[PDB]
Amino acid sequence: NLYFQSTKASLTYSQLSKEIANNIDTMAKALTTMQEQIDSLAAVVLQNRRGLDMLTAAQGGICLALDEKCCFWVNQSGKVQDNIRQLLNQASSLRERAT
Amino acid sequence: TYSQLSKEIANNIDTMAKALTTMQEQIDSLAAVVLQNRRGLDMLTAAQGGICLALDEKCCFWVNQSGKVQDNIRQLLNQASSLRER
Amino acid sequence: TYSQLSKEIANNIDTMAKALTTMQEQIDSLAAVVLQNRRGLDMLTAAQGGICLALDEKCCFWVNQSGKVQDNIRQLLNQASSLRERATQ
Ligand SMILES: [Cl-]
Repeated sequence: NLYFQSTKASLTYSQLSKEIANNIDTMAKALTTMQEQIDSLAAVVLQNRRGLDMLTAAQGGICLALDEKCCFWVNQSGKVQDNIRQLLNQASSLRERAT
Repeated sequence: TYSQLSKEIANNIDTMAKALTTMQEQIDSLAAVVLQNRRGLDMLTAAQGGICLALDEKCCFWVNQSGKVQDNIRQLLNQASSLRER
Repeated sequence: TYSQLSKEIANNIDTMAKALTTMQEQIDSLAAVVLQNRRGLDMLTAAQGGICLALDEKCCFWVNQSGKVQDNIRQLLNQASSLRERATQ
């Protein structure tokens, strides 16, 4: 009698962890696609920057022409890619245990 | 324990789906400014045939993927709804 | 088990919040470069009243939502925290 209640509970947690694993996978897809868009947008931005620096070359670039502290992009694609790989590993580990 | 944990997961998926929504909204919003900036530079170097020819560089284009992200959000909201119904 | 699952869920929440924090940092970093690029173009077309008037186009402005994202990140870190507290009891 105690066996059946513990196995019915074990089955619910096995099924619940399979759902969590599918939610994690969906979240990893979303972050991958968003990082791809950030990487894509950044290359356009940096080319726009080089373009503005060329047009103001005699003034020493756009930041000196604007008389401002220069803004630089901080690429962090590697760390986001690591966060995604960790989520993908956490999901496969849960899907493994539940089976 | 259970159903409480199931509701807590769905609450977490919801705040996740919302975070991704406002993140995609910012990408879309920034991209429009960048594309208008590009048209601005292509206009200023119209004689040379645009900014990429004036720079003597392979041109960069943004690959918009909002639809794929919006679909992931939809799927996340369907996943949270399932855990609440059961 | 209940406690081992909520401890796994909370670790996953921490990874998501970490991913969103890094993603928002990059958006904020990139946006400062694009708004300086816009100020650069408005300076170059100052006689025409800016790049939007020079292009004769509806002007695009960036809608900054970092605060709203940072609010959701804090909400996630509280959910991971509560799941860890409830895992013991
Ligand atoms: Cl730009």
